[PDB]
Amino acid sequence: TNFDQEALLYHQQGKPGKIEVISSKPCATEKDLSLAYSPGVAAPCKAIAKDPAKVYDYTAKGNLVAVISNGTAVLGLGNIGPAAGKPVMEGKGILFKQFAGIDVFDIEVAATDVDTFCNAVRVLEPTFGGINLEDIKAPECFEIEERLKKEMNIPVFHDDQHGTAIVSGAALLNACSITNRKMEDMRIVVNGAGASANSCAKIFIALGARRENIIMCDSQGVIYKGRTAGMNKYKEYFASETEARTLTEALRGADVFVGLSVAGALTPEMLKDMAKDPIIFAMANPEPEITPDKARAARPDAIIATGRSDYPNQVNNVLGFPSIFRGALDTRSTQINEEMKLAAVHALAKLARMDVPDKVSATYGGKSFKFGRDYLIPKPFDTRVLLWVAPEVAKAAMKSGVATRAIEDWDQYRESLEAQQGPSKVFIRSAINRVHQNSEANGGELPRIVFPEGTSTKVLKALATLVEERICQPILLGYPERVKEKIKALDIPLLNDVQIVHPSSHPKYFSFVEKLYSLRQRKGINLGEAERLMADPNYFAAMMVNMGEADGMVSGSSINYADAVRPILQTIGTYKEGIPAGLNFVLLEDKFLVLADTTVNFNPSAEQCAQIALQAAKIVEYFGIEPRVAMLSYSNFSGAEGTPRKMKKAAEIARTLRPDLMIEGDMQADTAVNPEIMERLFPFSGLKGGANVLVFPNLESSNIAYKLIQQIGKAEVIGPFLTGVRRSANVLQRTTTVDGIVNSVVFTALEAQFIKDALKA
Ligand SMILES: NC(=O)c1ccc[n+]([C@@H]2O[C@H](COP(=O)([O-])OP(=O)(O)OC[C@H]3O[C@@H](n4cnc5c(N)ncnc54)[C@H](OP(=O)(O)O)[C@@H]3O)[C@@H](O)[C@H]2O)c1
Repeated sequence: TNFDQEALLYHQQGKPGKIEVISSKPCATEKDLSLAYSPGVAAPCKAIAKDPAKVYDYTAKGNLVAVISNGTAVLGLGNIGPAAGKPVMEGKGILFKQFAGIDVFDIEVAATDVDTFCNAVRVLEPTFGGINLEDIKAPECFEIEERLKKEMNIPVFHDDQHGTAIVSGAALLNACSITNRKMEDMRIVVNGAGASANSCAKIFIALGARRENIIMCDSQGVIYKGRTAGMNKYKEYFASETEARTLTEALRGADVFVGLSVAGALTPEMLKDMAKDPIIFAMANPEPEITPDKARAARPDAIIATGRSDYPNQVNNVLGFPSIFRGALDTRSTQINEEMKLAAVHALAKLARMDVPDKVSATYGGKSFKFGRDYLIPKPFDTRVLLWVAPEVAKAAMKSGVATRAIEDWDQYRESLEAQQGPSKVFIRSAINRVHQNSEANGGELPRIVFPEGTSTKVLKALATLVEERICQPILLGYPERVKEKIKALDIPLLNDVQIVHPSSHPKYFSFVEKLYSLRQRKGINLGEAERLMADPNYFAAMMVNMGEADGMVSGSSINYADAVRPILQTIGTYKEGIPAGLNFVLLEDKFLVLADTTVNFNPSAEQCAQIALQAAKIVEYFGIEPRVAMLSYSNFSGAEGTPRKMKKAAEIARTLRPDLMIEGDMQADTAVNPEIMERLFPFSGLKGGANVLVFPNLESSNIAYKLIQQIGKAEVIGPFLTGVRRSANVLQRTTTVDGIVNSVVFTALEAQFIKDALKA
């Protein structure tokens, strides 16, 4: 088919291969090269000589894992040599980085001999922090893995050996917990004994099971002690003394069936002879041992957990090894013992026993997952796997004593793992922590945020994420029966105690109408119009925030920006001199930039531009950053008629209002953001160090710039966030994702807290 040709093109387009080695530190200036190389490179080397433990602090040893192979068990191809298995190694390293943020040096060793292979790997100690054996044929894999573990003083893990056992072991706990099948009376049969099967039997035994109920099969029927030594000695370790010697006979009364063999190894005769709840594992990749559709045609009580991406409960190795190595490497452990492997088994099992956010669903075609029978293990592309399995593996290293580094703060450890998702995740987590610390000084009082669109799916999905973070107390607006129907349909268990208010049925509804009428009676609104407006949730939510029934509101997900801002501007107002304005955060690796005004004012005047700068400067001061404001123009300090004169005057007005801030203009965009340009060309400017607040002359420039930065610049931009309003209120867009709604609610909660304490003082 075209898939194989497309794969060849994927490995040949542009740069051949799939990996690239780049520098993580500045290496452009001569000073940069002198720091990275001689004579600056000698200083880190001296420290490692005195203290060998510093090799984990000055080099990339703490994040480097070697995927070493000899190419004798490359997938289903078999023994194709080490060079032919190179693309598999490169793909394995990609999975390591994409799911655990681990740098990988893939190694192919042209030595099929066990003794030669072990000596070559053993001398590679001072390079890598861990070794990942992969695609090594039996029985050579067992002997290589054992000696390497004893000799090498760094974690050694054969993914083909233990990786599948951990994922299947986690599924077994989830499968039995929904069938009342206590492991003490739990019969296990593994068909196709080999590299993975031996570890699977050992893993199950460590999971409260006994070898007496475990029987292993082979191509020559069912093996047992009566067989004349079978093959090798590894499979003889778990061999039982059961008289049965046929897969048909041995599967009678078998609680589970682990199909780690070739395709077409199941018959309906033993499919209807296992138990009241049989658990089967169709692990063969080229073709499943038993198709789930065929199994469903048989006894429906058969729990099926295959190993293919086209069916539920896929057993994927990518769930086990990235998080396990991340936990071992972060704790600087010296081994990957059974204690840590069991921790990953438990962590994966508990993770499936949890709610599935829309991020997992949207990744897999927008499906639904619950802890039932079609979802027994976390999905391979689930982001939370690293956030849950890795800390569990890290803890097991501490309790087993292998770990040589201490993780005292565990909340910081998860947010360090979460920080791998980008600067936007870091920025929002910092804002979430600020909300928590603001609430902690307020006595644990979370802000109340009302949503006029409780029927909206994106708002409801975002609220599922927001309640777990303890950011706010959400209030939904609408018919309680109509929104609870959608809450149940979308299956959020956390959104069950959430308060739902119908505007017309509220006890304070008629008091709200009188307040709206008194505010708008000489602005074209009569009593009949006020009653009709107050029935609209957007107007009702604005009056709850204005009166005090809520601290903030988030709307605009189902209407245009202009139609959603209007109730906020009419019910709530602006402050003494405030002006409504949209605000965007441009999140860079080192700093962040504030852009205003991006959504409201078409052509602000000099007085309005100065007010916009002051509002944006206060938002920057929320985070403890010193605001440095630049009025943007197409010219550099000219004051010519039009925009340059307006922006020059805007800076003068703003400096008068807040004389303790760095406000300057008019400049160009590159002059504002580059400190080197400012010092070289305009040393007279009062703005030093670069601007972090950017004020635009009109809406065309501000809107186009932040949308071009988001698209072309590939920088993280979050917003827009409404500013200049008397109370906390934010307006979404129809195109906002649930992640953008989460950021908007976090900003609304942050602004509500600041408005609350400012009003308190
Ligand atoms: N996705 C996963 O998590 C995962 C993990 C492991 C394996 N698998 C799949 O499961 C299969 C087996 O694993 P493997 O790669 O280790 O296999 P393998 O050893 O390469 O070959 C299967 C072995 O099982 C035995 N066997 C062959 N046909 C059999 C049959 N009809 N009934 C019973 N035993 C039979 C043979 O043992 P003798 O050599 O003693 O005759 C053979 O060596 C492969 O298809 C593999 O891709 C999937």
